Amino acid sequence: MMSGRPGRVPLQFLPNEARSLPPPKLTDPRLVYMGFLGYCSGLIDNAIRRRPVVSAGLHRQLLYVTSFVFFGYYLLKRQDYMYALRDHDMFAYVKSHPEDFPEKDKKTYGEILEEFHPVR
Amino acid sequence: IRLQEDPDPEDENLYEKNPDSHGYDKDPIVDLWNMRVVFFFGFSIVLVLGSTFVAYLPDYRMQEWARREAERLVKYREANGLPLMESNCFDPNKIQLPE
Amino acid sequence: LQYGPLAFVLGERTTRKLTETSKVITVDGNICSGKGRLAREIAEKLGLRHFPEAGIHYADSTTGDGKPLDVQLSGNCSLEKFYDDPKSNDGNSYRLQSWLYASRLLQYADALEHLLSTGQGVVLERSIYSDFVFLEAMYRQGFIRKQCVEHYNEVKKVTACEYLPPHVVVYVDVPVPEIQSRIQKKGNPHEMKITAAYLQDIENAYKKTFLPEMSEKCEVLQYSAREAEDAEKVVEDIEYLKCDKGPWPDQDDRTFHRLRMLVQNKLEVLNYTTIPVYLPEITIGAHQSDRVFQKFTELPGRKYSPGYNEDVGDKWIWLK
Amino acid sequence: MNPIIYTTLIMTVMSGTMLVMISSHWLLIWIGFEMNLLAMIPVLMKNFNPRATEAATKYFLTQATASMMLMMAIIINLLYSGQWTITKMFNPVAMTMMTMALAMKLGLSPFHFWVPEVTQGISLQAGLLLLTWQKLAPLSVLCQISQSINPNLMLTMAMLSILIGGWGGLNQTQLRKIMAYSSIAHMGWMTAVLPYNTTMTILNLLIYITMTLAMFMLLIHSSATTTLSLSHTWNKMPVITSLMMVTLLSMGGLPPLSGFMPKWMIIQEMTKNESIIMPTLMAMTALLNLYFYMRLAYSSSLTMFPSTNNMKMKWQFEHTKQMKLLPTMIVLSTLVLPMTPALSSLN
Amino acid sequence: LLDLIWLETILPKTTSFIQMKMSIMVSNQKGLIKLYFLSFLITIMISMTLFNYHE
Amino acid sequence: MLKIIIPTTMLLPMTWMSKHNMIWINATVHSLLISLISLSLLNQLGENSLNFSLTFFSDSLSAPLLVLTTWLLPLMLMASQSHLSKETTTRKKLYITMLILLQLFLIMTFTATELILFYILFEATLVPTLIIITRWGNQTERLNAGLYFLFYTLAGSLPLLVALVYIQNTTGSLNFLIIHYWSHPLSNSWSNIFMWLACIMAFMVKMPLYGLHLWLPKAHVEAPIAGSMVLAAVLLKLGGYGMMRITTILNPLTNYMAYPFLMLSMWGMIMTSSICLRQTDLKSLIAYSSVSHMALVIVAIMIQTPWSFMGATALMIAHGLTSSMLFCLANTNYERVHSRTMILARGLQTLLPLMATWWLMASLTNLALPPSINLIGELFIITASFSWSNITIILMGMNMMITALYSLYMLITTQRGKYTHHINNIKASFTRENALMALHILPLLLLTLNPKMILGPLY
Amino acid sequence: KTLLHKYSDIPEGTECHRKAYASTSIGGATGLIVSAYSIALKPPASFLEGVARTGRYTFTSAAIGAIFGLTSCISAQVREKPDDPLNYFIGGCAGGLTLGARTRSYGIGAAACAYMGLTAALVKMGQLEGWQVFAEPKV
Amino acid sequence: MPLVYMNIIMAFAIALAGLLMYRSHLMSSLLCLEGMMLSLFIMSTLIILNTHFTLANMMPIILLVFAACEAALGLSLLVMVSNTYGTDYVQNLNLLQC
Amino acid sequence: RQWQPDVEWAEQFGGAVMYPTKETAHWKPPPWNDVDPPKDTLVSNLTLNFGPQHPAAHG
Ligand SMILES: CCCCCCCCCCCCCCCCCC(=O)OC[C@H](COP(=O)(O)OCCN)OC(=O)CCCCCCCCCCCCCCCCC
Ligand SMILES: CCCCCCCCCCCCCCCCCC(=O)OC[C@H](COP(=O)(O)OCCN)OC(=O)CCCCCCCCCCCCCCCCC
Ligand SMILES: CCCCCCCCCCCCCCCCCC(=O)O[C@@H](COC(=O)CCCCCCCCCCCCCCC)COP(=O)(O)OC[C@H](O)CO
Ligand SMILES: Nc1nc2c(ncn2[C@@H]2O[C@H](COP(=O)(O)OP(=O)(O)OP(=O)(O)O)[C@@H](O)[C@H]2O)c(=O)[nH]1
Repeated sequence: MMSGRPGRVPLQFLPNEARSLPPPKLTDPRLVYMGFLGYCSGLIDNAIRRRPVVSAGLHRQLLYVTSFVFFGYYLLKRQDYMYALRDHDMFAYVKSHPEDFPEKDKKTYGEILEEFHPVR
Repeated sequence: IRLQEDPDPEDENLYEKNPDSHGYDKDPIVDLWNMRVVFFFGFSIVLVLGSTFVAYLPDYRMQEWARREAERLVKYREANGLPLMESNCFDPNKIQLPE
Repeated sequence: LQYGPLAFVLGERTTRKLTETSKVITVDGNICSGKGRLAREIAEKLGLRHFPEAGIHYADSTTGDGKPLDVQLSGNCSLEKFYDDPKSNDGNSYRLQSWLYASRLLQYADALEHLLSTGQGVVLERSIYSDFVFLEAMYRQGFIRKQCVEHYNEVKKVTACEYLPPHVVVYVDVPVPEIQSRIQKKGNPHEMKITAAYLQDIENAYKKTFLPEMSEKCEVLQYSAREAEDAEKVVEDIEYLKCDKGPWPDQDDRTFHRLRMLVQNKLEVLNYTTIPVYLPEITIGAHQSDRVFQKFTELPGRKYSPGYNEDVGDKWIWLK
Repeated sequence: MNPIIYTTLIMTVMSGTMLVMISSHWLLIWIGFEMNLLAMIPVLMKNFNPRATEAATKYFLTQATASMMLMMAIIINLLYSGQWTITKMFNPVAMTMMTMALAMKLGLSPFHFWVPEVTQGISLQAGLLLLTWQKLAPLSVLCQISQSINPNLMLTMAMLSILIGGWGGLNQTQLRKIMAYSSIAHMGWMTAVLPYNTTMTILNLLIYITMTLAMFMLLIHSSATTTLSLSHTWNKMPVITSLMMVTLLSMGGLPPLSGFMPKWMIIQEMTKNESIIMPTLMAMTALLNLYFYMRLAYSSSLTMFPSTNNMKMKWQFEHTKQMKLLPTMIVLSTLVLPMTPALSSLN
Repeated sequence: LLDLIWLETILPKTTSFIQMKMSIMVSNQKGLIKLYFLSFLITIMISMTLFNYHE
Repeated sequence: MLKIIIPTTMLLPMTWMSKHNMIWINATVHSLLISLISLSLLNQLGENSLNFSLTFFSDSLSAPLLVLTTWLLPLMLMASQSHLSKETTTRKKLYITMLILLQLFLIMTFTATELILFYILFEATLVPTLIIITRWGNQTERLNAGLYFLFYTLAGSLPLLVALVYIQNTTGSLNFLIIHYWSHPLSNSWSNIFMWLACIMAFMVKMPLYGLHLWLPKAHVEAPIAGSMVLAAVLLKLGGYGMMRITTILNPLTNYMAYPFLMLSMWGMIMTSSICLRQTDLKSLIAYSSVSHMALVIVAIMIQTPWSFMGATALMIAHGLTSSMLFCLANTNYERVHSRTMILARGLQTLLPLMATWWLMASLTNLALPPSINLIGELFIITASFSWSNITIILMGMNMMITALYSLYMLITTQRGKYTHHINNIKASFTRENALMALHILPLLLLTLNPKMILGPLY
Repeated sequence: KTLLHKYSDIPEGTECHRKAYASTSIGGATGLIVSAYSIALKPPASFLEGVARTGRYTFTSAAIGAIFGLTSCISAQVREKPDDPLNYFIGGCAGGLTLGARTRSYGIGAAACAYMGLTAALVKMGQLEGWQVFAEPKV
Repeated sequence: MPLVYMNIIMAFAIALAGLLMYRSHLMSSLLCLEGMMLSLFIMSTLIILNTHFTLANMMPIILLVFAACEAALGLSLLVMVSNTYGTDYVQNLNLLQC
Repeated sequence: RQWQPDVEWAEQFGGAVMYPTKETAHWKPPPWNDVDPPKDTLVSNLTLNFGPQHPAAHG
């Protein structure tokens, strides 16, 4: 699309302006889903290595969950950052082009004339 | 020999070992317990109890409620000599007819 | 530490470990010729590690506690049947050679792995390159079909090609009349049930075929029955011959790293022992394979990966 | 190959790809491509079989030719604009020549001929590298010149790619050939959305790349190259074929598996661009990929196949290689659809 | 005649046969690099030409 | 919902982490408990659809279907724990995983608030079903059946995806609420016709109209009993739910474009019901019977009449219980005889007298006798369609006559008549088989007292 | 696309001869491309078979375009309803019939009749309302 | 745009066709490769010297030092192909048919 | 029991080409180890005559 927006410093995962947004809440439904992946990401690890799937190396499953929820958290913060930034210049652009977004006058359904299609 | 495969297994009869089998599993004690749970939670809790539940929901679609307003609406309209149910639901005074 | 790629990087070579007595001197001979004894005699004299001749349950010995398990669970073949009635239609005749050759292949691999991990050579009875003589012997006597010949040769080609031919081969020569003398003295009723044509077919292929085509890439030791008692003689005979033949006096450390990498992966070494060639004698159907695999799975020790089976007592499985 | 020599050889191959993605001078891009070509032929040459010499040869002649034609797309653009930066290209035929050349590096139009053949001769692990790591650098240039690309050119190229990739996959029995044929098919999805917003291309790239590491690495652990060889794996490794089958539907792209992640957004995007016949053909012919996918699924885990007696030997021993990073590749390949809005981070 | 002589022939088998016939034609290359690169010459010649991709 | 969904998915670890032989016991007990919770959701406010959250909402059409799926879930476990008793625990547990994973998808499909969300799980039911047919199916053609079943609905569903995203680019959001409140006259133009074709053909493959029905005799026959029920009791109605919902932005165009499929369906029911009279396999008989009754529902929607939808929902759910029950009927004798040919197992009333009864109301319900919901469904559509055109009764009326002929034919040929002599491996019916059928027949008669819960949202 | 401009410039149902000539030229051009590809990936024994094969392929393609163009304009001419998509349908199916004649297989031509006739209405469908296959990037 | 640019442009074009028209010899085709990049070399020099792009004078040299460098591989794959088969013929370059 | 495919089903997927035709009626499946059969003797042991005209041959 942002690509080369006027100010995007390259290779900046979380630009300093992203902190002005509400950070993701610690028990975020999307974030805990990333935690779900971490549990799964260790679940096969016992499976493909031929180990007791439910209980074999709880540390590996613990590490898998812990890593995912962090990288998910930083991904989530940027995700909200871009979407807010996507909408931001969108909100400013329409006022930058007032004549080009002329919100129409509202005529109630009393005067609107739309034909009707009987069923038979 | 083509290959080494076991022939067609004999279709076991659950009654052959325990005639009191309920056709739910091999082990006699779980068969009785399987029979208990399938029935108990099949008819009493869901079929029987649920039927009384579903039979006794509150007013569905405000059905009797819809009837109730008709009576006063019926008594209102004919007493003062106005047609008991107007032809156009949306009052033509509100709308505008173009051209 | 394993030869995992880091091993070759930080300094673990193989040429340092190999020394003067770092050669695979296979020992062979006619049937019932005492080659197993003679192979053992060369073993303690030089200091060569001995590998007992692989049978049906050699792979059993490598895994778990050895404990040779059910034949139907650990090979689905019995050589005693081949002794009694070698024309059985169930295919147990060919199932010997296929499973035996795979057993020989595992023994050959573990021979090189020990050699490349300690430097001590290996004396092996009936190396993988001496398995084919039995097969055509079962082919010449009609015990197996010509398609059984093609599949085994194809397996031999796609497996033994990446397996270098041993330095020195040893054969104690015993003609058919002497073979008959030893077998009747043995006693085990199954091995009496042999045909002299089979014993004759063992020897000539071992002589007209085995010795020539391997002498090009090895130092052949054609030996009579007298030297079997004189096990001392072979000691200085192998020490005298320079062993300047075959691929061995040509490779470097990098090849030996490649060799140890493949042998360390035990599944790889025999990954081509089960080529999808649907031969009626060797193929096993879906239902039998599933149930037998189920029986194998519940066998103690093999339920999970080794060191992860709580049934044996592998404590800390929650943290291992 | 000496492992240290192999290690640095991959190091340059990534470096050449890295040079492409981190430079603006056209000439530096050609170096990144040539250096990558310079040190991947030996990777194919690791085993040194005459089949490998066959495939390693075929790759070089196509890839060397593509670099040369790409190189005139540099000089002609220089000849008609006096510029060296990667920007909106300033000459029509120069852009046509580069697109015609960059596509050959990937293979969408009959340029796709080398992709299956090259994959067959070379080893499985070297195949993995070819189908997943190289295919970043040519796409890296395209994402930067997409603004100047003739829209009515790759769309035919992408349509041809997805059509031929799916079409031939039905008749292939060698798992390497199926994998390469599917890559050609998915690469059609890559280029189809390219003239439009390229963020969806990156999402397709990332999703597909992680999706084929799982496919390949399970195949490596199976040590199988033919469908029958993969069929036998149910006996020794019944679960591995099961994860193979899970990848297969994500390979195909049926929701809720995240293999449908790329296709969905491609249709959504390309529908916003008043293009509705174009998505319909892609979704239609994408089913052709699913056909041989099911066939391989049917042989692998959905049914059972006659094993061999010697397979009982493999039961006793355990695999040695530690299938590095694989356990999360499968997870990040199937159940990722619910976390869809992450594509905003990609742009 | 209607259920599984024609209806299975109209949509299913015709589509299967169409995919059948052409998958033979798009998967029977002879492996000749000479033929491959000649096809490359055709595509590079045709693309820069009559389909007006040049402008 | 975030109320029934979690207990359903939390049931997934419950099957996985449970005792060896107790898997069936635990799964059956709590699956019935899930249904009991679903019984509550049946009540609906008069006009506004019951809304739970932004993602999920249930109207008076989803709720009658939603309870059926939850109530169905115990039945497959009951109906399938017989032939799979000789299987390993891991595969046994995996089978329970597949079924409840399927039932989870329907639960979130019928209650989806967004059409795109509706589509995602509408197709997602394909994966667990394909596993069920191919893996545990007991036949050779099941492989061909899986390909036929998968590709038929997927090839139809892809235009829906392209169609749905196009609506997104045109009319903003796509949830089932604002679509009905912001409806616009679909202008009659060639593009809109193809839009109409895309928005409809996907669902019409699911409830197979004549022609696009060749996957029913393949999928249903070769599938296992547990799979056989769902492919005929919920997923056929899955097209129905989409058809009711999506027919909100296609109604200046439905009237003109109804004709091609209407004649195909109306002739199809006479065609399909005729196929039954000369069938050979009992399972195919029931499967082909499903085509005819469902083809009636095709007509039911496309007339787009308050009565037409009213009998549509009643027919579909009454169809689901009946055809699933008959599929259990086919399974019971099939396990005991090990063949699906009808004439092989003649004269079974004399041997099994209760199975004679359970088959009697099974065929009687398929007869659509009054007041059984099958009648109150078919009869409702007859009246609405007759008002649409008078000649409809000539076709559909004759269908009822043809429906009777084969429906008693299966009862008479198998149960009635002289028993077959050489068969001697017939045992007394297990209390499981009899109890399974009771939980199919009593609910059907229980709803007969109150059709208000079965008449759908237009009520 | 000057060659395709010829077909578009000629109003359908009018100037049947020129529309027919444009149609067969489109078919001949496509016949050239496929034959050139065919001779490359499937080389013949010699040039005698080489010219024979490209002759067959071009003749079929040129013929199919010839009849379809002729039928399309003549049908719209006789019926005086050029905008009707059927005016391409009877041409597309007829073109499929000619394909069967060249292959001498009634089944192949009938299959070509159903498919080509449907697409012929569809391409007329696209030029009619607004449809674009390769749409310019707008968003 | 003068003829000196054009004449060598079709010099590449006939070279591009030459490499794409394998007769029997990959050695002959290989020899067509470096001639083809020589056309690139001369065009690079002609434009750069004409426009006095001072810093860009390095580029034509480094164009040689990679095209010639990869030409080592072009022989190296060839020098190995000619061993197993016995010739450089591309007719035998079809062992990988499947 | 549940039907399980035998080798007759396996041979359908066992060919080098999934859909055999007259053109592919002879395409042999690839070698299982991917090592194609090594070419026959291609040695170039040249024979040289170092004399008797050669001055080093000593006449
Ligand atoms: C999206 C739709 C679905 C898509 C995926 C569908 C996948 C299956 C589809 C069919 C696949 C083909 C047919 C079946 C193939 C079976 C493959 C296989 O290997 O089966 C046999 C195998 C034997 O089991 P084994 O490996 O010994 O492991 C047993 C468990 N230790 O079996 C196994 O290995 C089974 C392993 C089971 C592991 C179970 C782990 C349970 C974990 C539960 C965690 C609960 C946490 C609860 C927390 C509560 C509080 C929050
Ligand atoms: C409105 C404007 C246009 C008006 C005129 C109508 C359109 C142009 C004329 C019709 C074009 C489409 C019909 C097919 C033309 C090519 C026919 C052809 O090549 O026939 C030979 C051959 C088929 O026979 P074969 O399978 O080889 O069997 C015999 C083997 N000994 O061929 C083959 O084997 C090749 C593979 C099958 C054909 C592939 C598709 C070729 C055509 C692509 C679409 C062309 C569309 C042209 C018009 C739009 C674009 C300008
Ligand atoms: C297996 C075959 C298919 C099975 C049956 C499926 C149903 C048949 C119809 C399939 C239609 C697929 C595409 C529909 C997507 C939504 C289209 C829509 O909403 O309507 C558009 C209808 O527009 C179309 O052109 C839609 C596609 C029409 C048909 C052409 C392609 C479909 C047919 C061939 C592909 C599918 C067949 C399989 C091929 C292997 C409106 O856009 P517009 O054209 O008005 O755009 C604005 C402006 O006018 C500029 O365009
Ligand atoms: N098929 C097959 N049979 C083998 C193989 N190795 C050994 N045998 C069988 O092993 C059996 C015993 O061999 P003998 O040589 O008689 O054994 P022995 O009596 O201990 O005598 P020595 O081997 O000389 O020690 C014979 O039936 C052989 O055919 C092999 O690789 N393949």
